[PDB]
Amino acid sequence: MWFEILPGLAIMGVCLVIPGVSTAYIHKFTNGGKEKRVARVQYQWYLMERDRRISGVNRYYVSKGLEN
Amino acid sequence: GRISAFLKNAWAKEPVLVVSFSVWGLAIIMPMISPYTKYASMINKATPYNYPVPVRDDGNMPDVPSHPQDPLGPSLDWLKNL
Amino acid sequence: RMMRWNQERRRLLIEDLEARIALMPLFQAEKDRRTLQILRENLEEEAIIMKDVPNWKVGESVFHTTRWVPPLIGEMYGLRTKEEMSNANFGFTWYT
Amino acid sequence: MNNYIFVLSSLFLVGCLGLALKPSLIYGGLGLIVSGFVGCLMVLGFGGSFLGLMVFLIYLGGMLVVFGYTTAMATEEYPETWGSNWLILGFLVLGVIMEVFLICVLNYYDEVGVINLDGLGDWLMYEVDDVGVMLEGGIGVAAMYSCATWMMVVAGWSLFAGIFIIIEITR
Amino acid sequence: PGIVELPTLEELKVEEVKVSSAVLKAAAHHYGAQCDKTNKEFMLCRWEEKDPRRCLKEGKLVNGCALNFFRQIKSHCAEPFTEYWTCLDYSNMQLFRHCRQQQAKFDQCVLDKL
Amino acid sequence: MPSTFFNLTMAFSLSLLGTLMFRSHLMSTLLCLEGMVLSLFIMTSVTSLNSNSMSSMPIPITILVFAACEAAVGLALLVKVSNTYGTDYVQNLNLLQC
Amino acid sequence: MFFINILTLLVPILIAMAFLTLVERKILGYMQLRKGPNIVGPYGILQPFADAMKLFMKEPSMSLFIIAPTLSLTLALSLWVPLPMPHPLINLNLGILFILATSSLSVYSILWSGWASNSKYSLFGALRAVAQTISYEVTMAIILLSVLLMNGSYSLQTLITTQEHMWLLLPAWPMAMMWFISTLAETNRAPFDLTEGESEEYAAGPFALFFMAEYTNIILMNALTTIIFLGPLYYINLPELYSTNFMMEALLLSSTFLWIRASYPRFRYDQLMHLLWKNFLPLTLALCMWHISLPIFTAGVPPYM
Amino acid sequence: MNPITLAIIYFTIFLGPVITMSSTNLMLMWVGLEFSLLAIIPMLINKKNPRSTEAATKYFVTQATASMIILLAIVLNYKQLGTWMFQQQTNGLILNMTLMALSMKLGLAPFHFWLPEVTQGIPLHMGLILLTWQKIAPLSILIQIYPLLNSTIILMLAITSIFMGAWGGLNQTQMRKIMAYSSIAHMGWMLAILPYNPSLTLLNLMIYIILTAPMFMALMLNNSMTINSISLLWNKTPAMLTMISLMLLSLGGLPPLTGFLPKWIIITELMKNNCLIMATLMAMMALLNLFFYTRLIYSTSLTMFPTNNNSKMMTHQTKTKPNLMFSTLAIMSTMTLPLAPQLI
Amino acid sequence: PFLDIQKKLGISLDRHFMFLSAEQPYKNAARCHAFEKEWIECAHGIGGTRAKKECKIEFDDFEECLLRYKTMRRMHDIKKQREKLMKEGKYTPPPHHSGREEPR
Amino acid sequence: MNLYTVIFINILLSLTLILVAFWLPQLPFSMKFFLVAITFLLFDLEIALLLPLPWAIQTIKTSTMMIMAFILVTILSLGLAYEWTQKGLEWTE
Repeated sequence: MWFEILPGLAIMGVCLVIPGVSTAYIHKFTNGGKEKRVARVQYQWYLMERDRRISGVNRYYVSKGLEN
Repeated sequence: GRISAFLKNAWAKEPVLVVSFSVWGLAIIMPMISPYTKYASMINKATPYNYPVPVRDDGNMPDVPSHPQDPLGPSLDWLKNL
Repeated sequence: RMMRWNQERRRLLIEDLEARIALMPLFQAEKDRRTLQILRENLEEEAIIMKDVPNWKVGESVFHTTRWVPPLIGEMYGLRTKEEMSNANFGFTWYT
Repeated sequence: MNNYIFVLSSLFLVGCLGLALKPSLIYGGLGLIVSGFVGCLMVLGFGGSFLGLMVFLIYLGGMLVVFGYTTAMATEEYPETWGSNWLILGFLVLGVIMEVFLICVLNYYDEVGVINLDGLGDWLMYEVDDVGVMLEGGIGVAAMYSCATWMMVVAGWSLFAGIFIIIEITR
Repeated sequence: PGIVELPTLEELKVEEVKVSSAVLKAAAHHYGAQCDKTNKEFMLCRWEEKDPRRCLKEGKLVNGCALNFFRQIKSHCAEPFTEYWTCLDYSNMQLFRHCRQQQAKFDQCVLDKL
Repeated sequence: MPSTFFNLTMAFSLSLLGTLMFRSHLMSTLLCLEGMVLSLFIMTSVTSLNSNSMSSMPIPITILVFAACEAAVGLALLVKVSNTYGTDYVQNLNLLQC
Repeated sequence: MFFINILTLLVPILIAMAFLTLVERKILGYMQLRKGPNIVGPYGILQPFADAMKLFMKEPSMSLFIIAPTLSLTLALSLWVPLPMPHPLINLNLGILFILATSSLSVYSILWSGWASNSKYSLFGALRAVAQTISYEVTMAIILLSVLLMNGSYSLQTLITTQEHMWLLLPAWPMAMMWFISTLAETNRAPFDLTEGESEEYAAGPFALFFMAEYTNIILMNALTTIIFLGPLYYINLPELYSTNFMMEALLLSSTFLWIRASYPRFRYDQLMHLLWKNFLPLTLALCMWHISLPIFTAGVPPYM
Repeated sequence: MNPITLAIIYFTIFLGPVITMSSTNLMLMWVGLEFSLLAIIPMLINKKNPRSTEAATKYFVTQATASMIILLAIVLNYKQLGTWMFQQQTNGLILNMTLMALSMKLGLAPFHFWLPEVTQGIPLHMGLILLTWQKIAPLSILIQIYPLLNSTIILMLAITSIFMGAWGGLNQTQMRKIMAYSSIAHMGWMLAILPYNPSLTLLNLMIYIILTAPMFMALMLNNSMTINSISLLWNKTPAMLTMISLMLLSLGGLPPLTGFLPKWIIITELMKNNCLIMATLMAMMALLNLFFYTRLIYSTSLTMFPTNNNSKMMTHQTKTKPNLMFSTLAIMSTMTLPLAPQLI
Repeated sequence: PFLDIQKKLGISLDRHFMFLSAEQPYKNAARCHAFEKEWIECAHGIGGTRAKKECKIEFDDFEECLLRYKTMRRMHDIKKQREKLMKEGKYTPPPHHSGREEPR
Repeated sequence: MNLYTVIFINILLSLTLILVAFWLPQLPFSMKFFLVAITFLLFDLEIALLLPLPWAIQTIKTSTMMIMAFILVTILSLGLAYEWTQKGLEWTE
């Protein structure tokens, strides 16, 4: 009966769920636990290039704090 | 009577046009009615997409404040009280 | 509900822009000092680079103004590497 | 990825050249689509995201579509292909060689004018508001609704009249 | 035709803040009033005179004020301020919505002590 | 900028040649017109975004709309021609010389 | 990293398209009271690979012949790039306009196929389908131009923070009743699949490519609906939950398409163009004006970061 | 063409020039030009016959190239300075291109081989507009920018128009083509005087209009578009002759009429500015225009050609088309020389 | 202009952005605002031929701000000489130009 | 670089598929259509004019944007209704 379509429904479900979590976890692994910043404007890009310049490593996924 | 008959006919024959024209009328008309319209311009004037360059005090202008947190300037409290 | 939510979004936007407002001055001064150092270095190098030629000048303002002049990224990063010139030009335009 | 704009420019040049060396229309329309694509990409590299996407959405989707539509429904590529394409291809090759050598000639006389080759990457963006929101072409194109309303009303009238004109023509 | 004046690298060398954008965006509001006279005066100098090479002595004062501000915030109420920016920087656009009930705490601490 | 701009002007000139010289068709001419228009719109938007000017941006939109309508009426005329002669050739228009 | 992400974005969607062909066959069979494929493998999870091998085994202007299907498929795959799930692969302001462009383009393939095939028979249907697709893409674009005024930005992330509280269907359902239909025309699905109903030139391989892109566009338009008019739950700690609810609603829409394909007859071309030009376009314009006025006679004028 | 369409098209035609002039932006000018082009094409192609369609194709193609060229000029000026208007600091090549385009758009020579064909394919009530409400905006553009022009090529163009128009008019029988060549020549006169005093181009244009429009009314009367079809006017309606003869001699520019005054004061300006050689060429080659006006005067009035019997069945009838403004303009053309100072 | 209907009605439809330094929407000033504001003020009150010769010191600077032909050439000659030196083997670019530094 | 990578990847994948496909085995006119294409144009141009609302709305001259929008929409609808009444949407020859 109608309980024979699940072996395709669940398949499509998992294979449409994989890309989202893939992207999220991958962005997070790269940028160190925090998501990938976005720049709809020049303001955020200025912030990002500033953090890049002061990272001491030339990468922006480093937030310093008050110990600088 | 003729109008009423025509609409009693259209409301079964071709409603699409009735809905369209009613929506059109509502759109052209309500803005002149509602009280919450001007508030939009007030808001989009308040929104500071730029920097408010200040001025000097070589005169006796008492309106402008010497500090942001002071009360002598234009308020918008109605925004949060909305 | 859409209205009551859009208004709250406008309030949040005002908050963020007020933060940016309070921070603009600092950033302005940092940027100014940075570009001034940049030009000073371009000059300290230009000196030795083009001292051996005839009737050449040093920081010769191509204008007759005495007015300050927003310098071009061309001038500033014209002696640094393609890396920086492009990280400047195509930075916001190549998706972060 | 410094030669970007020069490359896109040469490709637009070549598309318009393949349209000027009138080939069979089926193999000229591809040149035109390439031309539009590359020109939009140039605009984008400069920073007119809105303009580039407007092009992709209107020029190609709106105009080239109907060009091909009308062409097919009202044209026949009669056997005028006495190796005409195979001839104009070598002719195009000769022209592109001419142009390459032409630029390699110019660069000698003109150095800081026509083209600056040693520093080509430079001199695309001159200044920019680093800390500034609201600096994208969306605002300039939205102008028409607050200031410059004449543009909008004039385009509206152009369409309002083009409808009548087309229909009164076709009959 | 005409020489241009410029300052020297060896001068205008102040010890910058070098703090991150998240922290700046978080602490801004208070720094909006605290250290406001100086910043407003500097913006006025920069808008009146288009000479950054003349509007410099009003930048070192700015940075000194900002540092003497972050210094008080380091002395008092540091951990609320650290957890705060670690909560902000998590997001992408660093919005003040996903951290509300981690904000009023820091605010009340800063108040009850300052 | 200058290099790409001179090249765009060259492309305009090439479309000019394409329109001013025929190869026994009409759609080719109209497509060369479209190429002209594209180059012009591009040069204008480039000039604007390079000067950082905004209020001058409506102009590309305006001229693009006008070129759309122009090419539309041109295609309508081409179609009337094909449907009253039998094809879209050019050598059929030997009339009016009398 | 990035290549890994592109693989995660391209391989699973092809897998899902295959198993979607399967699900179609099965549901149509179960609505026509039969089973469907249950033999080639357990409950029919190998018929798609069987079809692939068979097609690539079948024997047959090369330029058009290749560029058309390739173009269509590449567009259909690129359409996926800018989607949020919940944080996207490529955050693009103007993303939905990029979507519309890359969805409209495939008309070029449809048209080149005809202009190549000398068959008047083929140009007939080619023109018809091209015209219907064009005319429906028009409204597909205007609906967005009338809704997105709720979030003053053409982005696709802002949709989520917007729908945080409520959805986008309780309002604008006079549109969803359309955006859930034009999607049945651009896709040339039922009840507008006349382009495959009246037949009197696609070989095996290019047919496989065309069909791949067709069902990809199906999945993608359904995802666009699930994102626009059926806002999911964006609790930042649960991107998994976001993706999961998105999956669910996408499957629901993709089975609704099949309910439709089974139940209804097909539209006569003239009746169809009448439908559009005389029922949807007036309503569409008037509703766009309505949603333009709403943020003026109401404070709800949204921001632009 | 139903009334709504007719009204909208007439409105757009009356608009295009108004905007092209009242606007100080070159883009708006180009826009008005496109307006005229578009809104006019139909009025040419209404009959939908092959000749009309052909003429429409020619017209549209030429004017399209012209408009795109002017657009190129404007954009180059933008890149050069920033303003959307022409100043005194623009590389002369841009002006030369603008001038080539305006010429091709008017009918000047050697950009003129498309005007006679079109004006032969067209009826009268649209050729009239084609000659008298499309050559205005393109001339206002020049009125705005006369100082910084290239007198050399302007004069070469003008005199070339004089010669070619006259030499073609010596032959063309078709009255439409004759009128076209006359337009060419008079616009040559204008462009010749232009960069010295524009009011005189304004005057030459108004005069050419006042002489053309009534001629086209007298033609619209009978649809007689040929010499052997207009010679029968002395038997169809023997009244229009005493005015047609005058108007044609005027167009020629005979002193006691008014058509002379323009050439006269124009030569005066060119003599003040030391252009007497080209002035002499113009004055000694307007005589061929005068010739092929005299040769139609002959055919119509000074000698009576064989008529056709059914003209009796016609005369039994009546006709009340010829409105008042026809005679009004005819008179205010022929008998208004005493009021030249009040014209300047 | 030609037909001053606009000035007669005391209105404006196009002439409020005829040039560069008009009122841009969100106060974003253009590139050569100042040079334009000076060129116009010198070319006001007078007409044409006066300005085409008594405003060059204010217009050449403007055209340069707008195009920077002379700055292009300056930088070009500098880089050409530098390349020739690094070829002959006399230069040695320091770090701040050669790939790193201690930035802000 | 990212979109370049993605697009090259998609194109190369499609071409691998087609190369596999190729290796493993071893007319009068209808005025109505042109009129419809023309309607499509004259609507895409409206779309180009109309898209910028999400930024034209955040300005201060609401009394202007509201109006101009209504104007465009209503005049376009007028042209549409005229085309209808004059039978451009009937398909019967």
